[PDB]
Amino acid sequence: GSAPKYIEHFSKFSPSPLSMKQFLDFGSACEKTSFTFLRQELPVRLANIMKEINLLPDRVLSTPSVQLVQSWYVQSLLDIMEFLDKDPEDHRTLSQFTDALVTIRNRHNDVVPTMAQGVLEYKDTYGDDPVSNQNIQYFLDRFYLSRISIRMLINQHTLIFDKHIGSIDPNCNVSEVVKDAYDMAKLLCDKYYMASPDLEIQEINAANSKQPIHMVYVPSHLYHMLFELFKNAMRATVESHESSLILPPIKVMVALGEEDLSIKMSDRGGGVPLRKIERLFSYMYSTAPPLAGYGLPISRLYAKYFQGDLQLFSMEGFGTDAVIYLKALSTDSVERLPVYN
Ligand SMILES: CC(C)c1ccc(COc2ccc(CC(=O)NCCN)cc2Cl)cc1
Ligand SMILES: NC(=O)c1ccc(O)cc1O
Ligand SMILES: [Cl-]
Repeated sequence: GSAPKYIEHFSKFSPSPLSMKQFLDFGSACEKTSFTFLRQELPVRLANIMKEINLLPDRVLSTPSVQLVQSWYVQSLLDIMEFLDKDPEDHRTLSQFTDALVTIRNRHNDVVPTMAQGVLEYKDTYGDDPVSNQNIQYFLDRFYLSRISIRMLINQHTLIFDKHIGSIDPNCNVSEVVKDAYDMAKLLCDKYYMASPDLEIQEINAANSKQPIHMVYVPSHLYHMLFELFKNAMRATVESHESSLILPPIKVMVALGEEDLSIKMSDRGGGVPLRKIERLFSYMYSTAPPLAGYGLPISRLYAKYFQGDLQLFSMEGFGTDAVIYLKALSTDSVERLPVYN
């Protein structure tokens, strides 16, 4: 077959990062334009990461987990090729493309735990030295960020072409998503422990005091990050106080500035020493044989994906602040994509 040839062809192109603006307009031009865009852009994005996978050393590349994921990417690229010559005006072309995208999305559902098995095997077969850790971190941050970007494209297409524009809410109420993610975390926390901390939210709308804070965002991404952070803040608060009786609440501040929309989650879970902070973001050090890959490093990629970030600052003996940084403005919300070279 031609998969290596295709990988070589399409890996010559740079992925084309889109803004919220471009994402919103695609959900007004129409389906024909999304098809002609995606049938070029997905092969570019697939090929770019596949080429990087092929640069891994043979002792990583030859393992079953990487071979299995490499085979998903090959099939998914070939499924998209079928459509390069097809005629956009034929509505049978268009509905078949949507079908093809749903299959591809489903096919890659188990990438995270599959890659996690590759990390476990590497730890036991070659060891867990700091240079191994940086290469795993380098590779998986790029791989998972690439994968987030591909799921975004597919989701926008399949959801729009069967108020919200697919996975985008142009009027996302940040505090509502905070409450949702808290309510779910509380549910799990009450089940596994005899207690759960309460929630306090404070908003700070710098330019428009007391006006509720809204933004253009992908609320499922924001929920994913807030849920992960609530789980950690709840486990820590509960376990650090099981001999205590009082249970400090989790305090969330939502700040809207000129360019940043910032969400701080503060707990009194007794904190972590600075030395152990880097480990919490490490795919390697957080892989082993939360509440009852991994949550923190992947939550940080979701934040990075539209030019944001997620930082942890702890105070050993007191507690931990987690901050999600997002761009306030849809104009500054552009895909961050790993480019091959
Ligand atoms: C996520 C899984 C699949 C996984 C597991 C492990 C790895 C790590 O791969 C390594 C390990 C060590 C080195 C240093 C070195 O000596 N370089 C020589 C390279 N020839 C480079 C790389 Cl790319 C990545 C991804
Ligand atoms: N264990 C911790 O103190 C802790 C870790 C991560 C996080 O997001 C919050 C926390 O309290
Ligand atoms: Cl789209």
